[PDB]
Amino acid sequence: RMIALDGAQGEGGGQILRSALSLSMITGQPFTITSIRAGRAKPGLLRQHLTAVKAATEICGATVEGAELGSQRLLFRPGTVRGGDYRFAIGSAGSCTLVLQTVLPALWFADGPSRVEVSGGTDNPSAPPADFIRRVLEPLLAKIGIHQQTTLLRHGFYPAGGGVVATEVSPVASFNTLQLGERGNIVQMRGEVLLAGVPRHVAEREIATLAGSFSLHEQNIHNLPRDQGPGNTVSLEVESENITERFFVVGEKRVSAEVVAAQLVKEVKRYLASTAAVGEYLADQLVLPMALAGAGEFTVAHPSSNLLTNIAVVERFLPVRFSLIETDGVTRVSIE
Ligand SMILES: Nc1ncnc2c1ncn2[C@@H]1O[C@H](COP(=O)(O)O)[C@@H](O)[C@H]1O
Repeated sequence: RMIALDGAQGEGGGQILRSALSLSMITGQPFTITSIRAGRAKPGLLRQHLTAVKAATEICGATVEGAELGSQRLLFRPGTVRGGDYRFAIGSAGSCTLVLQTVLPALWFADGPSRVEVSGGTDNPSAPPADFIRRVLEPLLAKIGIHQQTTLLRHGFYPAGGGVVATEVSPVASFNTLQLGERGNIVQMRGEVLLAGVPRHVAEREIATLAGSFSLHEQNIHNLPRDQGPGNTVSLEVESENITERFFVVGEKRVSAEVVAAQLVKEVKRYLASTAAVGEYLADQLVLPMALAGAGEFTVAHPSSNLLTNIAVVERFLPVRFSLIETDGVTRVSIE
């Protein structure tokens, strides 16, 4: 009944926490995580973690133990998942899209449609960008039979807060089996820069660097209100026959525009150097919805630590088994 999870190996406050919350809500199985971030200088639950826990609590009327800052043990007993309108505030301490990742899978199982609006940080280097959710994950979720639509309403560039991201979701009626493999041909490359409170030549230089390495069929520069920054991100959308993927980098303080763009070029080339449609990050975000569908597969060039973490937690809550068969430097991930 009570699922016991160990945070000692990493992600106790992160991916394990987020996936455990939603799976717990979905299945009705309570869980306890112990040793949350025990080996970190500031150990246990951090502010952003409690926000995620409190959000899940509100959605399903949960009882919780140990939901305090610095706690290395968390116990969560879910109640019934209610649809409806939710507003969460994670502030600069966290990522809007990570709260969304935490709560949305549960809402696929609510009794009615929901809307979730989260205030806090956007454009975080360690979270799915709102546009990634919208343009990469959501078209695939739709294929799986999950219908949700995310819109960023306001930026609050990391490490600030003040951004706003909202998702509309409806309960799943029926799941489908999504099967992905080879990427197929390029249809177009789309380069993008966002700026807030940063000189416009910075975007021009970033686009120029991208163009240096790729033929860009589309190019976009968006200058946002200064108060939403300072901030700068560069993205590249790879639209292929079989999938659309997206890669982004967050501009750093003392890093030249050219270097920032160079980091993104390297990332995209690494993706293109393999045959797989699904990229490194998307892989970890497909595991949960495919496990819930009971079936599905994709290939990925490099199974990440996060992908494996997610697989393990999912298998703890659901009687599914992932196969990961690697040949020729590409791993086929299949929900048995
Ligand atoms: N550049 C990115 N694009 C899309 N998703 C990302 C990116 N970086 C991180 N994520 C996702 O955000 C979550 C947390 O990432 P991490 O903390 O790096 O494990 C995971 O679901 C990642 O796949």
